[PDB]
Amino acid sequence: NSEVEKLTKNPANWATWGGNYHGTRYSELKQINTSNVKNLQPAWTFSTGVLRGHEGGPLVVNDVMYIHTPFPNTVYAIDQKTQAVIWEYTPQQDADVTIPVMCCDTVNRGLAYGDGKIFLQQSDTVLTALDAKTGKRVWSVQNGDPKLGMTNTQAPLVVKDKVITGISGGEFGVRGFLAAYNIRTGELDWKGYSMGPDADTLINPTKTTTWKDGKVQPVGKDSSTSTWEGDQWKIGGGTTWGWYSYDPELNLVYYGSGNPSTWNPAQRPGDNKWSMSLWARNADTGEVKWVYQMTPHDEWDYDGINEVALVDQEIKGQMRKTAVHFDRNGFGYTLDRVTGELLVAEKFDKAVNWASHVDMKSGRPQVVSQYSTEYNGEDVNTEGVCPAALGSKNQQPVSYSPQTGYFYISGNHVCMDYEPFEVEYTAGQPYVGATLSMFPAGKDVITGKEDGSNNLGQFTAWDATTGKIIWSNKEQFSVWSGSLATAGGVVFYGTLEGYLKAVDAKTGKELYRFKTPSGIIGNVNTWEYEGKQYVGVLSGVGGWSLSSYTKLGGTLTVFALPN
Ligand SMILES: O=C(O)c1cc(C(=O)O)c2c(n1)C(=O)C(=O)c1cc(C(=O)O)[nH]c1-2
Ligand SMILES: [La+3]
Ligand code: NA
Repeated sequence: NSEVEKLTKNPANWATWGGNYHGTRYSELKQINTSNVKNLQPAWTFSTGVLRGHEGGPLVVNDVMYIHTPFPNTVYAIDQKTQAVIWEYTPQQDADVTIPVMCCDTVNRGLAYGDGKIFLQQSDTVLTALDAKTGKRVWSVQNGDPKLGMTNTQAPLVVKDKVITGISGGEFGVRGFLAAYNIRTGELDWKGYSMGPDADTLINPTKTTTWKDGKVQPVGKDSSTSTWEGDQWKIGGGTTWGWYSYDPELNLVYYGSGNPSTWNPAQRPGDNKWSMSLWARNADTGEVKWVYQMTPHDEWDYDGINEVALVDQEIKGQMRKTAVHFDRNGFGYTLDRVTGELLVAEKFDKAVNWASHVDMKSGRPQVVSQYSTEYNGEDVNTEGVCPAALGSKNQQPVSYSPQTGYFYISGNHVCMDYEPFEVEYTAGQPYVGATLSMFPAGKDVITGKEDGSNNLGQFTAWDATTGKIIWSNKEQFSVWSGSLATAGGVVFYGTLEGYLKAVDAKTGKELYRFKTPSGIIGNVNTWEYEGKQYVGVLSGVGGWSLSSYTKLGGTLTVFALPN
């Protein structure tokens, strides 16, 4: 959408979930910098009036602040002059049908803006367009069916004249899709499934490519169903509950697909394509430009849905248009975002042990049999797999600084025992089939050696041109918030104890901290109002001893330098 694109070029706004379409969560604002961020203070606060996890972050457009909540997903438009609500919208949702099928708290990743409207993807899968000035509903469409186990937790994305939204339900046998709705009417324009025949997936057998035998090659016929046994793909997962990015020059939307449904791999032989994959789709038609499967035949629920950040960077002496993705499976991937060529794939937490490496010719991770839950078998405990199913990074999106050339990862440092067992599908019921327990990785993030630690989180700086950790800071709990990098040389993020922290973008040294009321699982965003830069974050623990550090919450804290 060229209007949204124009809005994102004004640093005073934060007009999409990721600040810009490329998803780098980097702000050119530099009023707050390494010299003065120690002088930051809370400026004002706002309770959302709702409890449970507060993911996502504020969306600021032309001085109006828009904030969202977990179920029932009330939306507020806030006037920064009076710090009062301009309008609010609370959808009517059936709690008894929607809550039981939410796998991982009642969270909502946030809003989109476009064509004078705010777009809210509701938990019950109703996608609703609101007038941005009045908050009155313009249109809405039921994007899924919670009676089949479908929910929505992710943020929509405005792209050209469409609103892009996905689906959740990889633990309920939902077949994942990405859908595009007309921005003005809500009519469905295209729908791209993650698996099934080409008319469903919008894969072109001679034009859609993948990485194979060391080169970009057409995907061929029956690329998906030939990797599934029989009809298992009809309930086969690959859901789409992560973040979406967009390259306007290429007109490509990028995203990841989740786990292949049941957590018992022996029950579903085959690569299970295209679960656990990265995708580039034509924004106008949905046609897949390229797809890359990171985790064939998943055995651990390492959902491939984490964001795909788009950056131009030098690799082997040449400027490349890349896509960078820090997967649940603990590998940080760099691809050519035009062709889908695989460039870099290295572990961003050296505790990771389920695979030795990613084979660069075949593109497939080489599974280490001791940590294979299928190898050890049904009803046998696989012990000490790293990472835990919740991954080395979960939903919390990364930031990128062009000043340093580093990505900043809000990381998990958690391993697990995992025991699969055979399960049967019933629509509306869970379709899992594994028993897990988790514990601290207990190994150094950089060397991989046992270290006597018990930290559950890492905050890690990563060079995606070589695939190397630059520095990493231990955090006592997993880091579940989306960071922010700025032209002031600082990186912001939130902790589960509720601290908003600022660190030096180059070195990782801490420069500021403040205890907000509840653990932060949202995104730290920044904007400018009447010439002053503000930094905003939601607090409210949820998603996924911590309970002695934080209780449930739901507040916004806005920080600024004092006057
Ligand atoms: O397979 C799915 O469809 C689906 C959805 C979600 C979701 O919608 O929040 C999560 C997961 N899977 C998942 O595996 C996971 O670890 C997870 C963590 C969280 C969270 O917000 O903290 N959501 C989800
Ligand atoms: La999942
Ligand atoms: Na195909």
